[PDB]
Amino acid sequence: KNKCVNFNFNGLTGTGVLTESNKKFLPFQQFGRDIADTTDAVRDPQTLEILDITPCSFGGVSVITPGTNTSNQVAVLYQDVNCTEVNVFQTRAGCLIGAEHVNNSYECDIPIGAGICASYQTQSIIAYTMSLGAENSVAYSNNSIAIPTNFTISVTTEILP
Amino acid sequence: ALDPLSETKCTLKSFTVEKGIYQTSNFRVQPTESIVRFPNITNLCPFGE
Amino acid sequence: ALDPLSETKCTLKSFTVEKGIYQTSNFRVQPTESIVRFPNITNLCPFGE
Amino acid sequence: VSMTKTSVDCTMYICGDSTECSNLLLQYGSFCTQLNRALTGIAVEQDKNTQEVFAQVKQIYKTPPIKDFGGFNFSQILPDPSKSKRSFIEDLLFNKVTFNGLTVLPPLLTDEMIAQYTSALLAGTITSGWTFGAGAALQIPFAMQMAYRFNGIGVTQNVLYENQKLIANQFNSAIGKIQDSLSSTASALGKLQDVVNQNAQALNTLVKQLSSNFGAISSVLNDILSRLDPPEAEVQIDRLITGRLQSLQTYVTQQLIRAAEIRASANLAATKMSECVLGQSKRVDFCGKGYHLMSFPQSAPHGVVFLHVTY
Amino acid sequence: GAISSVLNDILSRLDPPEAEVQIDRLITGRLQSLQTYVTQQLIRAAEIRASANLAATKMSECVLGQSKRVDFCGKGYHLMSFPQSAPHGVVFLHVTYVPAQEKNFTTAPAICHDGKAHFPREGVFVSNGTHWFVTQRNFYEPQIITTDNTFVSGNCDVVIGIVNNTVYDPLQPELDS
Amino acid sequence: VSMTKTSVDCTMYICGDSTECSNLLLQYGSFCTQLNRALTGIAVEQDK
Repeated sequence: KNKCVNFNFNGLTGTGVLTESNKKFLPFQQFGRDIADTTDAVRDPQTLEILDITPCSFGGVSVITPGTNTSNQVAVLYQDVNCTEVNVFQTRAGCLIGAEHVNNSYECDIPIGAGICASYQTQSIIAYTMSLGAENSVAYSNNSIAIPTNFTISVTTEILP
Repeated sequence: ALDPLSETKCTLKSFTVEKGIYQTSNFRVQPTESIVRFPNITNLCPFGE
Repeated sequence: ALDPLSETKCTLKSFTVEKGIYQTSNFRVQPTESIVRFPNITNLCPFGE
Repeated sequence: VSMTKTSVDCTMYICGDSTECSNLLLQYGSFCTQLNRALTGIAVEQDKNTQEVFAQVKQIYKTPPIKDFGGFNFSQILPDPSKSKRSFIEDLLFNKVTFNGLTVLPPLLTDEMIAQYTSALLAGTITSGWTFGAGAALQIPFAMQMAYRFNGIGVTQNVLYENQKLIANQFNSAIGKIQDSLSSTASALGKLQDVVNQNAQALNTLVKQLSSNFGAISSVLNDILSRLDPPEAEVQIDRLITGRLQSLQTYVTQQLIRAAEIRASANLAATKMSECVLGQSKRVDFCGKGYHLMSFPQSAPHGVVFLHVTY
Repeated sequence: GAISSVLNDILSRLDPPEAEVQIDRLITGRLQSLQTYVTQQLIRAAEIRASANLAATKMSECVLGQSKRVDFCGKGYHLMSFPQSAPHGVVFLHVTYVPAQEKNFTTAPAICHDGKAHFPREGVFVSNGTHWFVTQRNFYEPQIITTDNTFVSGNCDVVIGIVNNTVYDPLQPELDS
Repeated sequence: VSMTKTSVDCTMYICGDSTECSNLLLQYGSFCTQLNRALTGIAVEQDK
C-alpha cells in the first residue's frame, strides 16, 4: 500500500499507487471505475477491503532559470508531484527544488504557476507570491480632486502580426 | 544529462537560454514490484483422493 | 427505446432533461419488400460440358 | 476569459506504460511531440488572456476606509474583507458555476488574485474614474465622475446634481436585482457553464476513447501482448496507436478551435475591460442596451462579468 | 510502422503485392502529417486573421483618424499613430497624452451667486484654498469663473455639496464703464 | 452572418444502411458521435 506498483487483480490489471480509502463496495462488486470508465478503485480479492487506485505521480519537469548571461544556477519544478516522491518549497503546481521561498512579494518575472513566480536576486533564485502591482490608496473624498499640472507625450510600441 | 540548465539547452536547441520557465522532460514513477492478487484457492479438486 | 423523453436521457447522459430540442436518433425508413429481379432465365449454363 | 489548462501527455495516453507500444509510437515521428506543443501553446495562451483582461493596471488601487461615495452603495461589488476577498455578487458567481496522463495545469493567476485585479479596477473607476486607465490615477468625486459621464452621452451635468438621490436609489436597487437574479436564476452563468462543460465533455470523451478498440482485438495493450505473440501484437497495437493518436489530434483540434473562440471572447472582454470599464465608451450598444455611463468589473471562474451601468 | 521510410527501399525490397501494404502505411502516415499541418495552418490562419482585423481596425481607426476608445492606441488618451512596416506585420507608434504631474484641489458641483446654482459648462471648478477657478479635467488652467464658462439651472437648495462663490458677469464692469 | 446548416449523420455517411458496417464503427466509439455533436453544434451557432 501507498506505493506506485504494478498490480494484477482477478480480472483487471494496470499500474498505479495502491491505497485504501473509506469507500464501501457492494458484496458482489469486485472492482470500480470512475465516470470515464477508468479504474479508480478496486476490492482486494483475498482480503475483503476496498482499495483506491491512485495513479503514479506524473507530470512535466520544468526548469526555472535566469538568462545565460546572468547566472548558471537553476531550479526544477516537478508538476503535480509532492516533494516526498521526487531549501525545497512545495508549490500548488508542484515541488520547486532550488529556490528559497521569500515572504516579500515581488513582481512576477518567471511565472511558475498558481500565483507563484521566481527571479534571480540577492545571489540565488527565490520564490515569492505574485505581486499584482504597487499599492496605491487613492485619496478619495466628496470634495477633493486631482487635476494634472503637466503631461508627457508617450509613444507606445504596439506590435500586431 | 549534466544539470537542468543543460536540459533546457538541448530541449530549446540553443546554447543561450533566456530568463523564464521551460518544460524539458517528464517525471514518471515506475512500478517497484508487480503485485499479483487472486482469491484464496478453495474448492480443491479431488486429485489427492 | 421507451419514448422520446427517454431518448433524450440516453442521448445527453442525464436523468434530468433540460428545456430545449435535442437530436436523439436518425429516422430511417426500413425496406418493405425484398425485390430481387434478374433477366429472363431461358438457358442453363453447361457446367456438365 | 480562460479555459482549463489541460496538458495531455501524448505518450502516456496512447501507451499506458507499455514498452512495445512506445517503440512503435516513435515510428510515427513527431505527431506525439506536436500534440504536446499544441496543448502547451494553448495553456500559455489562456494565461495571456487572463493577463490582457485582468492584469490591466500596474497598481493595486484601494478604496478609502470611509464608505461614502455620494449615496452609491458599492458594498455588494467591493471585496468583503472578512471572507479570498470577494464581493457578495462574486460569491454568487463562483458558487453558481459547476489519471491516464491528463495533466490539469493550474492557472498563473489564482482566483484570489483575479479578485484583487477586479477590486483594483473597481476602486479605480470609483475613486479615480477614467484617469487611472490613461495615466496616473487622479481622484475625482463619484458624484462629479458621473456628471461628466452624463455629459459624455448628451446629458447636462445639472440632471445628476438635481436628481443625485434618484440615481442613488436606482443604482442601489439595480444592484439588488442582480443579486436576486443570480441567486434565483441558475442559468444566469450559462455562458461559463457551457465552457467548463465543453472542456469536461471533451476531456471525459478523450478518456472514454481509451476503452474503444479502433478495430483491435481489445482496447487494453496488456491483453494484446498476453493473447498474441510479439510479431503479431505489433499489428493490433498499431491499430490502438493510430486510433488513439487520431483521438488526441481530434481533442487538440477541438481545443484549438475552442481556444480561438475563447481567445476572441477574451479579446472582446479585453476591449470591454480596457474601454467600457476603464473609461466611457461612445460605442452604441457595446456595453449593452442603453447609453453607457460606466461598467464595474466582477470576477468569475475562468471568466469575467461586467456590470454595465446604462442610462 | 513501415519497413522503411523511403519508397524506393520498399519497391526494391518487397514484391508488388506486399509493397502496397507498407506503402499504404507511409501514405496514411504522410497524409496524416499534411492533414495535421493544414489543420494547424487553418487554425493559425484564424489567429493571424484576428490580429489582421485588429491591425486593420487599429490602422483605419487609430492612424486614419482619432479614437476616443481607452487603451485602443497604446496607453493614454490617443492623439495620433505613426505606423511602421515590419516583416509580415506592422508596428504602430501610438502617441498618447499621459498626465504625469498632479496636484490636489478642492472642488464642488456648483457655486451660488444669487441663489441659483451655477454648474461647470466645460471643465471643473477647483479651489486653491483662497480662490475658486475653473479648468479642464485633463489639464490645470486657472480661469476666472464667468457666466459664459458656467451653466445656470435650478436653485442652490437641491444640489448636494454646493458652495458659495462670486460669478464674474462681464456685463457688470462693461455697463458701469 | 450565417452558414449552411448541415447535419451529416456519422453513421449513414460512413455506413449507409449496413448493420455489419455499424458494428465495426462502434469499435471506434466517440469518433462517430463527436462529429455529430460538432455538426449539430455548428447549426445552433449559426442561429446565434
